[PDB]
Amino acid sequence: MIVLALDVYEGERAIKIAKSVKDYISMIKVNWPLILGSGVDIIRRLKEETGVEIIADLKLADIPNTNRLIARKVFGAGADYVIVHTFVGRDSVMAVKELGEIIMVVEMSHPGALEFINPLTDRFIEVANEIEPFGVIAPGTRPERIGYIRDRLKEGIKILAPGIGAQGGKAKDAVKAGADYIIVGRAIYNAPNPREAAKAIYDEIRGV
Amino acid sequence: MIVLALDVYEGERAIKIAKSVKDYISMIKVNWPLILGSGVDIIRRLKEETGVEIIADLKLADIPNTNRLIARKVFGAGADYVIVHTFVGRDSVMAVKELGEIIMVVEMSHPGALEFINPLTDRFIEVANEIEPFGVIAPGTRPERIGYIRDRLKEGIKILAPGIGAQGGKAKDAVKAGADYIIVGRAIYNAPNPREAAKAIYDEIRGV
Ligand SMILES: O=c1ccn([C@@H]2O[C@H](COP(=O)(O)O)[C@@H](O)[C@H]2O)c(=O)[nH]1
Ligand SMILES: O=c1ccn([C@@H]2O[C@H](COP(=O)(O)O)[C@@H](O)[C@H]2O)c(=O)[nH]1
Repeated sequence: MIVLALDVYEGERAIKIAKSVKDYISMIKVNWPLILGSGVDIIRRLKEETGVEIIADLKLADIPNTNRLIARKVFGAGADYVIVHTFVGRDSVMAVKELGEIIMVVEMSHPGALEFINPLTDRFIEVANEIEPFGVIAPGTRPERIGYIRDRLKEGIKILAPGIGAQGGKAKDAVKAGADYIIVGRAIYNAPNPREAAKAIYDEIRGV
Repeated sequence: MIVLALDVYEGERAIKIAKSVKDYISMIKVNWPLILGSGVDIIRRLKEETGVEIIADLKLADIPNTNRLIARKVFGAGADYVIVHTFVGRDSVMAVKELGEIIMVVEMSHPGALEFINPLTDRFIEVANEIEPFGVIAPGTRPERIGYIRDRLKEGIKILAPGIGAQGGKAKDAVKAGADYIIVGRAIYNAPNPREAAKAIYDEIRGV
């Protein structure tokens, strides 16, 4: 269930960390920091070095034409999934979905998410239900909201929850609430021993 | 003042276009397509080749920590301004502003913008007024909305309007409505003669 969020700038550093924790993860999530620091080709290299699927957390939020230009390049680089915002509207979301599997942001994990996003959660779930993306982003920092979303989201849609570890969210609470994937970044990549850190979360989720 | 939206993947091609239309533009806007295609260093290259200010249209929309990590690399690469979304919250906006000048999205130009963004325009204007970014994004496709925003937006904040040309917006109307800058991409870079296309729009806005 663990999704490693590799938010370091250095590509070889990312590959080293990924290889050391590969045994305990399900997927790797890359964001702009690593792409900016190593080039988009880092996606293909991570997949070849680890054998796991790659999620490109781009938080796409532009007009349809630009979302298309971006997504085609990133899916072309090997991304298995692309995360897109829902607030920019249906047309921008579809421009990306036409190119590959997507994950729609429903509710974010940080404090600022309560200002405009959280108040529209119901509406976003409605859009996700009609579009039917591979999954949606729910707040690992607010497990009660993960349940809220799960209860209203079509069964076939998965829930991925970031905000575990550094942001304060507990892996066990998120899984119990209905998260299918547990996104973990700093708690693993900033740990003195990333493998030991990943194993601890892996054990927590197994309930041992 | 024309801002060139250089949304092509190829760096040498982008530099050629920029140099050919320099006489008629005031700034160059780089988005993810060019950054992905040529690397973030393309920003430094464009500035060295044209001597014009560069806007990094990243539409940042992540949590505070990640927004900082991204802005660090982009401002570090020479970006004079970074575009960030307001929807994600004030904390995410300030994480970027603490590192350099920003432009906040208030209302977008595509059809999808009417679903969630447009209904919250009043609130977004309020946030922009409190943060005081260099400028905000207003819809070149909806001139009447540009004037609406300008009247309620703090005097010192500039308005940049994309959606001119390809999307149907008219440059004269946007400027007349209160846009300080009009962003133009395809109408220029998709043109057989980029310089001629830029000059035509330049003459269109002369004498507002
Ligand atoms: O609502 C969201 C959406 C995305 N992310 C991303 O998930 C990862 C969380 O990393 P960390 O807080 O475990 O270090 C980062 O890439 C962050 O940008 C969040 O944290 N919260
Ligand atoms: O509300 C917005 C915000 C940003 N952009 C950006 O402005 C440029 C418009 O290019 P074009 O329609 O002139 O080709 C592109 O980079 C697009 O991503 C918009 O078009 N509308």
